[PDB]
Amino acid sequence: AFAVDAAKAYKDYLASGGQPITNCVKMLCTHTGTGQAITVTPEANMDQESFGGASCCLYCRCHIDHPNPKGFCDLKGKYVQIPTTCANDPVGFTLKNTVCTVCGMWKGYGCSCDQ
Amino acid sequence: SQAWQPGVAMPNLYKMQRMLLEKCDLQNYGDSATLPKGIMMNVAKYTQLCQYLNTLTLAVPYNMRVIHFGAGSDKGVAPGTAVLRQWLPTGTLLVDSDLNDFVSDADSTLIGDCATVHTANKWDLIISDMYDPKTKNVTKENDSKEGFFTYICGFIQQKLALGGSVAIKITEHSWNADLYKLMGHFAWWTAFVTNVNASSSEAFLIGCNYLGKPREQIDGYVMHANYIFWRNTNPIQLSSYSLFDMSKFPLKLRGTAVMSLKEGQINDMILSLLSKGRLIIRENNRVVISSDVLVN
Ligand SMILES: Nc1ncnc2c1ncn2[C@@H]1O[C@H](CSCc2cc(C(=O)O)cc(-c3cccnc3)c2)[C@@H](O)[C@H]1O
Ligand SMILES: [Zn+2]
Ligand SMILES: [Zn+2]
Repeated sequence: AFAVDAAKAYKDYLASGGQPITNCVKMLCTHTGTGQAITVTPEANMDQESFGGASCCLYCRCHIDHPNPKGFCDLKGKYVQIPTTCANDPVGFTLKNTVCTVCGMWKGYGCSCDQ
Repeated sequence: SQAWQPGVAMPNLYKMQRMLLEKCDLQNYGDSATLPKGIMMNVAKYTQLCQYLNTLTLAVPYNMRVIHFGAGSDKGVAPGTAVLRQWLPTGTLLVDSDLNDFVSDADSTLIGDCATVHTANKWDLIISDMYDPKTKNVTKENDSKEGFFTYICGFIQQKLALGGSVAIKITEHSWNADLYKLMGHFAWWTAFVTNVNASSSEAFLIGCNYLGKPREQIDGYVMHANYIFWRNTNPIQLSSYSLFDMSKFPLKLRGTAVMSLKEGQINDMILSLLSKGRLIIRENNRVVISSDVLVN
């Protein structure tokens, strides 16, 4: 029944005041893209930075299994758009946030489906 | 001025000289370009390389196959692979590799010395950032280096599709005469210096549209001396200007034809198509790769 909980460990280390994971791979792009969360090519809008997905994934970066029966990563090989105000901790951001499954935006950072 | 280009390619007249090798002494050796906020050198460098490759007649087939050697960083990520994946058409098969472990956006990653890498298929584009810092020995003769360059020359000759292209990092001290000689087996070649790293003697040796036969005879010792002479007498102004306009960055999906032909079937009509970036010659089977593991 024992399973390492890296997501909780990272969140707790963040709350404890620890420096976020660095060297996430920021891309050059136009910053006129769709603004959607996880895309096949950089899609940052004016308010976002685009990063290489694997470098923003806690499980890729820590060399630990992905928490899914299928050991699948939905960031690896894609680009993740991070609000510029959160871009100092892309890994923490992708851990703590959810993609709206109808519009593809981050809940609370672009998804207007609830208005 | 060339400060708005992604970089500077070695002018043809310098290729035609017969210089003797001397020490590389760059006027701008000390300086650094000012990168956009939070952008790392390796992203900027690969972006400018890809912007320059956009000006060449690269073959871009459906189901393009690209392999990237030396793709790891000492941070355990692959920023050059991330730029390549941004640049290449969606659905391009991208494989990368490095001696040291790293996490990557490539479709598949092999860890180990590049000499352990084997592939069944041929490739449309080979990128190499491999570099051994122990070559930068200013206190001995600068001779042609072997190591990974030996592998790269064989890999080009065995596993690069006709019409395919190459970009292999060299420096003043990290270079190989046979690789320069192999440049004469493409329809065109150059040594390209990124504007962001112009204070370094690094360049990318680019072979454009592989022909599988010597089109030109190139003496590799002479050519590297020619390259250093060009660098020594042509200071390149450091510049990140081209990084701010990415509107035309993606590689144009040309849908270049892929055919399987046998050596005796290569017309000069075929050689012309190859030379123009209009044909890739390889089999189109499944892509299978592997890494040799030495057991104790
Ligand atoms: N035979 C080979 N097979 C497979 N991979 C290979 C092979 N040789 C090299 N590599 C990989 O190429 C990438 C680029 S070299 C980056 C670098 C630059 C500098 C620079 O510029 O001063 C300096 C260093 C460096 C290295 C060690 C200690 N102190 C400084 C490294 C790397 O991740 C290497 O692991
Ligand atoms: Zn992952
Ligand atoms: Zn929504």
